[PDB]
Amino acid sequence: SMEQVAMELRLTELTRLLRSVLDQLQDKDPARIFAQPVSLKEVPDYLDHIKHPMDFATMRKRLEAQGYKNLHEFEEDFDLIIDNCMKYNARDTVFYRAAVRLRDQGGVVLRQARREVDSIG
Repeated sequence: SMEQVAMELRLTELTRLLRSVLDQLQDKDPARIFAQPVSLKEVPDYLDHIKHPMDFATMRKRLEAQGYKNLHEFEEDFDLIIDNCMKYNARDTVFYRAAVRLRDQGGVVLRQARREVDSIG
């Protein structure tokens, strides 16, 4: 149907905007701490601690399959990155601190993304 096509065009355009959001958030992680999944070879107990691991590469795979239906879904995954790190790692660690800085800096990007998603519909 033509309606299904219009809907697919909307999803494609959301995907475009979320790709730009993802790039901007990932620039706030210049150490690349959140770039890849935590390695279960190197942190073998990880899944005993963290039930839903997340990282920027996993988000990018989902994004490119157009697997985010709305901004809320994408924000859920970004918050997992931050929240998982702040639980597994202690306050005095470079990992925790990286997460805090990512959360604070990403807030700005996400605030305007929400306006844009609502604005363009």
